[PDB]
Amino acid sequence: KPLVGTGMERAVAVDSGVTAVAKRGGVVQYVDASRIVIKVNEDEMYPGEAGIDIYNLTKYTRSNQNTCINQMPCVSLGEPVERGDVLADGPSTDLGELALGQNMRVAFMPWNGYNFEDSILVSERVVQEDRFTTIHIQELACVSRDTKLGPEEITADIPNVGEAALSKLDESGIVYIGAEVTGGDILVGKVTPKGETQLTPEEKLLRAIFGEKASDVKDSSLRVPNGVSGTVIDVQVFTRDGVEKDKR
Amino acid sequence: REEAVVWDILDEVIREHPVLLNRAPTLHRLGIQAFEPVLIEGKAIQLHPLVCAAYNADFDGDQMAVHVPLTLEAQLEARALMMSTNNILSPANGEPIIVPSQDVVLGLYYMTRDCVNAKGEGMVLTGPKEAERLYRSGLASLHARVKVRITEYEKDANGELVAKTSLKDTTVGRAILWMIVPKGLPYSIVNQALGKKAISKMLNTCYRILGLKPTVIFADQIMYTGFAYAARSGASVGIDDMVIPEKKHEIISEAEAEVAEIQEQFQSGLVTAGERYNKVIDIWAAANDRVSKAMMDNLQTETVINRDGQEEKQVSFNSIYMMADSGARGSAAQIRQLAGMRGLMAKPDGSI
Amino acid sequence: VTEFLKPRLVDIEQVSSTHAKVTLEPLERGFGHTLGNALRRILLSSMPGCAVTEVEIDGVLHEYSTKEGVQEDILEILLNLKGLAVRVQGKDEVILTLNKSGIGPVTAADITHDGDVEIVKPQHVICHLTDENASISMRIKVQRGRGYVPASTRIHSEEDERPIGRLLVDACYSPVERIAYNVEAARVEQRTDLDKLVIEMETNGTIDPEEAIRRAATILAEQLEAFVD
Amino acid sequence: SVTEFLKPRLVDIEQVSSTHAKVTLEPLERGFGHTLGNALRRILLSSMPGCAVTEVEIDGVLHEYSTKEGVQEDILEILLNLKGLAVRVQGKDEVILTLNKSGIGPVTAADITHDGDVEIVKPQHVICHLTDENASISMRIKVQRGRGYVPASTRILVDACYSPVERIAYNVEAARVEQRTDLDKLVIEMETNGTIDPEEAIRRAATILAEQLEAFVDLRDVR
Amino acid sequence: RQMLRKATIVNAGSSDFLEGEQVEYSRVKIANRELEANGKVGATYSRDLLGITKASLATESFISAASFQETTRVLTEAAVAGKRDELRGLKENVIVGRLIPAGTGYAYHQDRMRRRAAG
Amino acid sequence: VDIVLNPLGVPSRMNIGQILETHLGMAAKGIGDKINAMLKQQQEVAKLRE
Amino acid sequence: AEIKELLKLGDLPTSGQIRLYDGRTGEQFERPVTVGYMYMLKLNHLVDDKMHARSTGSYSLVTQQPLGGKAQFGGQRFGEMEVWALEAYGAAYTLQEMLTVKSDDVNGRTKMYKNIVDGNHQMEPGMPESFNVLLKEIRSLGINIELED
Amino acid sequence: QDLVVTEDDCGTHEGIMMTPVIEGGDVKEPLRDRVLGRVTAEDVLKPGTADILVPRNTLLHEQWCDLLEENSVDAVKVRSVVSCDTDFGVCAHCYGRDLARGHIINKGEAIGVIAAQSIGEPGTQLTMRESSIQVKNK
Amino acid sequence: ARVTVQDAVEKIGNRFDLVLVAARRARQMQVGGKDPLVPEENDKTTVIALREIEEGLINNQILDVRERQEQQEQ
Repeated sequence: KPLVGTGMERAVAVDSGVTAVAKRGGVVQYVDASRIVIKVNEDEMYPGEAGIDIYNLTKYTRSNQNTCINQMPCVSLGEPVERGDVLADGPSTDLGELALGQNMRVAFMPWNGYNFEDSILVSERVVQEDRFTTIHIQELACVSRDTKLGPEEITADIPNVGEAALSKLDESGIVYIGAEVTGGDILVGKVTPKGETQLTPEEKLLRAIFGEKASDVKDSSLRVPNGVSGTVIDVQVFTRDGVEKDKR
Repeated sequence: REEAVVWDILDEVIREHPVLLNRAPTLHRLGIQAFEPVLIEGKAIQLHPLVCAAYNADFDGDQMAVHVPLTLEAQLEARALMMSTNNILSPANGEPIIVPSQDVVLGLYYMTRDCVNAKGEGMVLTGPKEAERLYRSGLASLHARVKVRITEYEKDANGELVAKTSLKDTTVGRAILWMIVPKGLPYSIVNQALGKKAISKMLNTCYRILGLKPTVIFADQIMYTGFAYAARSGASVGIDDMVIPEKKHEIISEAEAEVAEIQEQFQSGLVTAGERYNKVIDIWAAANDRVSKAMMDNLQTETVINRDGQEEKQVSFNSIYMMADSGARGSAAQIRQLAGMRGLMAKPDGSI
Repeated sequence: VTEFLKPRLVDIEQVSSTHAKVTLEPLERGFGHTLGNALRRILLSSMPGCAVTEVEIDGVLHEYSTKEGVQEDILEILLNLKGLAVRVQGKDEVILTLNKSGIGPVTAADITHDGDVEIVKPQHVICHLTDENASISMRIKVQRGRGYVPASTRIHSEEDERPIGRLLVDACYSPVERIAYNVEAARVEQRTDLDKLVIEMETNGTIDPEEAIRRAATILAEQLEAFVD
Repeated sequence: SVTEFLKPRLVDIEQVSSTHAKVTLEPLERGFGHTLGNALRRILLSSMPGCAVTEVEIDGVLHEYSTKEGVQEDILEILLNLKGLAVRVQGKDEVILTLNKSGIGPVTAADITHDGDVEIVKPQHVICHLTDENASISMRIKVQRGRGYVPASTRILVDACYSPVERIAYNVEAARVEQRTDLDKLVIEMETNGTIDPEEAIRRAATILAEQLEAFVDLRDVR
Repeated sequence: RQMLRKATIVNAGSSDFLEGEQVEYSRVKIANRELEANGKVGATYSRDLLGITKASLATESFISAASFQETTRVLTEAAVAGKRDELRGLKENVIVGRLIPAGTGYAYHQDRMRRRAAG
Repeated sequence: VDIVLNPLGVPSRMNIGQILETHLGMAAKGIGDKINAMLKQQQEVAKLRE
Repeated sequence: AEIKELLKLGDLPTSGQIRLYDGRTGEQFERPVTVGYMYMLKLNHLVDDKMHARSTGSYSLVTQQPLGGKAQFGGQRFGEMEVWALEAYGAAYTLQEMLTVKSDDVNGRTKMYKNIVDGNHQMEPGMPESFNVLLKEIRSLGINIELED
Repeated sequence: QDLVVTEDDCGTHEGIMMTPVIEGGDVKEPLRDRVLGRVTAEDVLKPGTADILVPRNTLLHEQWCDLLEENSVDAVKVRSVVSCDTDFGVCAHCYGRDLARGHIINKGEAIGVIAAQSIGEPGTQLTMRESSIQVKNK
Repeated sequence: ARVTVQDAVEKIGNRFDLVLVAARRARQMQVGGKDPLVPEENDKTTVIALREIEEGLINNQILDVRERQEQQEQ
């Protein structure tokens, strides 16, 4: 939290709307790491109304600037709060302040050239407690695109492929939520069918011996970016209406 | 596979292959230099204060460019022409390209100073263990009256130097800095308060006398020595170091009455609005000059020190004043604005 | 030497179980500065300890995700529990455990008590519970290290291991966390005025003050041994 | 592992002169090498045994503002040059030596009365300036044994340069062991006063420190 | 020295009855003609300075000064002259990729120029 | 302290605000440390309140 | 004023100057300094894009040049002022390689890669493809392109 | 784009005389550096009649400067750019070293390249806009 | 490494042929058939060639004379 500000950050987050205000609430009913339920007292509870509000804050929402906004809940349990109360702990906020940055101890002196003109000398301490560690959430996607040479579909059936790649894929071809990812790891594996072959005695023998691929499906797979690694936070999918794959 | 044997091989290769570096907007021939590449465990480049100003960057969000001499001729030329270890003097003005302008100047300044008479003021010795008498105990760079037998060397003989032993008295720091100094220059250069232009004069004279090799040796030694000694000083800043001269609060008040007087004239119709404006402007300028003089005197070498006389007005020790004096950073004009009035500073576009 | 008057350990006062102010015998001139400086440096340098190194918890699969019934985040769990410190026996790379339900605050005490470890304070935080029906289940693996071992510094240790469910975090692995010197001169009448140096040591409580001092001294002596040659 | 620390194996030392030399060590622990070097300086300088010159009773005025009397050396000059003489007492305690010679002028170290346990590193060490005539003088100087150094302003009377060294410092360089590059290497550069082998002096200092601290380790590394 | 070139001449002097001949070329012609063959061939010349905005067009390599400011009329003129860049200037040897008569390559170009002598 | 700031830049930008920050931060960190120290002895409610 | 006063109320130096100890050599520090806590913010322009390298990239279909701004391990393009500077060096080999090795050369790229593998250290000038391209552009417009020998 | 050193000696006595810039109140720029690294023409002579100070072609390394300062001479005719008779660029006898190379600029020295970044270097300029006689000294 | 180059400049004078001689020696050493006249210390051929040239042993005439002798000896 910012130690010495200008007195405004309370409102600067209040009207900003990255946190939740307690719209017509009297006491806390249920508190959860995924939402908050509050029972409205009968004085302000509308007739014929539930008298309960469910503010379902969404953690780990990939906001505009590719940052990592994850609203946190303020209360713990049964906290009595009036209307408009600060209920959500927002990104770079702490109990209702524009908590933008770290309050670090420093001392004034030049030394040993490492602070020549405009340098800051962070010793191993702030490395240890790792205050000011950066958070990020970044996305990617793939498409199916039923094609003329043949529709590309997420079947994880990659011919002439190393087995370890498929170790993280699903039957849908998706990766299960919570996996680790480094390098060019396959992400969404489609297979675009190619032009059909003739009798093709060489290819006929190839299909007789190995088969099931015949180079018919060419790799239409998605892979992880080069030099971008991480852990899969969350997924989503949208298919054209009438297509009912829905494997994973 | 990222083999450590590969790391060893790369280090063996990285030994004898220089590289080239340049800054973003090329303006001078000083933008790009060549140097020996050294690997460093991080995600940025490490630059000595050697090519700093020539690089024209400012330790802020910036980028540099690295160039790999592939052809042997490329390497030979870059170590021959692009090598920073040859661009000593600025090709255009003729002055040194490498002009030490960092806090190392402040450190060398702190070397050659003397408050009035510090601990062991009357100490006289030979000099070699003065490093002990200062670092261990006994002497300070700010000490006076430290007599020492100085073994200078003047190349009076045709292409030959002759040594000479004297008993010069000086401060601890100046005599110490004399140790890393080369052989040629007389110690009279080492008798000073070590300002920035003094450093410039020293560098130029050294370039005149010896030659580039010992010159570079001395330059780097000066870099290291400054980075050390100034570190021994710290030299912080604070609210109290800037001292407000109380006289302004009176002097300005006086000028205030002056303006009213001019205003009274405008009330009488005797002074033209332009005439009244000019008179008020002159009065304000005079008051500003007087207040600036007062602030300077308050920040001048005006401090009484306890001694046998107990009234010893010596050089003040405020950061801004000493730094401006030697030449480290900031401006006396900058200081006056920060402590006295900032000045007129009135121009919507051209007007006052 | 000429009656060098070597100092020795004496008058060790334990301000707390993890706060201590110890003394030594008086020593000759010039060593007290060197003794105190080298002591603070070496003591802060390498104090081996035990800490939580890798976590495998049944509930979550991705720690950047939430958990019903639990209040703090899984990253918040990792942070607060990273405050777990415990004395470890000669045995190393152990697996302590902690699983419980309920509606009271969750404390460090609710951990499986093994024969080789000891939890210093029951007051640490284990992400106090929120709902009656929820039941946290975890088993924390503890390793013995000398200093901060980075999260990706331990990455290469697992080629086919570390399934989604077993993850690594960062640590300090040094229970020292405080060593400071203050040299005075007293208790010297029969001989010349000698100096005694007081050491302020605030360890994590995992290592005893005298034992840690002795270990540091042995390290320094081992270092100086080659220096003669 | 847990308590093993890197020991330096490369101990190559280059001797610039009989007194000037620089040694260098193999990888010391990051920060531990710097601490070791600083402590080495503090100990090897704050206390260093050796016989030295302290006080004399020369023929003439006891005041500093005296006359040359044909010696052509100021009292301070002769005193400092005499301080620039290496007197080593083999087993003798504080003893006294005196000098007297003809008027050649060349004031070398061969003029004073020769003692057995008293030894001089430099037979040509300067003591005073060239005499103007055949006049002589009585030195009546004394040499004592001590460790470290002491100013003569407090303790009477020329100086107490009991340390038989000239200058020393340590430089800390960085390197990698195999991949990890936070490796510290301490390289000492030292000129000696003379009559003392820098290797022998360093070994003596290491032994002195080890003995000074052995009471603390609680008989560590028994086996 | 750059700002002054392409001197104008009042007398043709058996050289040319025009205006704007290189002052250096004019002097060279005077020396090679007056001294060698025709001393009576004297071209009265007038030296006037030139401005940067226009003098840029005064170049000896067609590749040079081509993109100086514009090329449409410039290329038109270059083709109309049936002119040859001849690969002489610094920009010429650079864009062409020839060893510029500068630096160590000067001698090389000089050696090339030496090869340009014999053939 | 984990941050050692280059101080020589103090004049050339009239950054008196940085110094004001230094002072305010020292005082506030002191106040917090003292309160926490009072908590270390589990001081009484009335005493900490006063 | 109230700050310095509360410093006494915080039992702290109103001036703020305080003793210092040098962690490297353990000397009591001169110039008692005023130290404190200051806020600091981490700004967007993090290193996460700063570092950038390249060894061998692909040539474009037209102009056969390198990619650009980290787009497919892209590489930035040099500067004309920098080119003038390079001339000021008189480093003919450097500028020649920069216009040859670090440029659109394809068949020279292969030859140079093979030489670097073999340790030959030789570049072949030939003639830039862009030169013939501009010649064609002249021939593309209403003018023949013909170069004499 | 074309300026570079090609000839050594101009062989031409034509040159310009350099004098201290005594402009306004006093001398703004003394002609001690204005010709410091210059190589004069045959116009170098001592103030005394039939007394010569220096020969035709010679560059003032460091010692002729103080000697001429003792000579109280103001202007000296020296060979200059273009004035150096070379018909292409200029001869080296009118360029000097004027750089970190204490050795004179060499053949092929692209002086124009050396210059022409030099002039514009101060990209820190300012823009957007008979009765009273006083004697300075005797 | 050899940080500053002044001796080679004095040995050549024109400062543009010195680099040419150094590179000519370096290319010849890289291709083979030549031996370093100066005692090498496991360094690049460029530095060794520069040291040999500055030692007063390699010049634009020594290399030419040696090459002519080698060609005539065939």
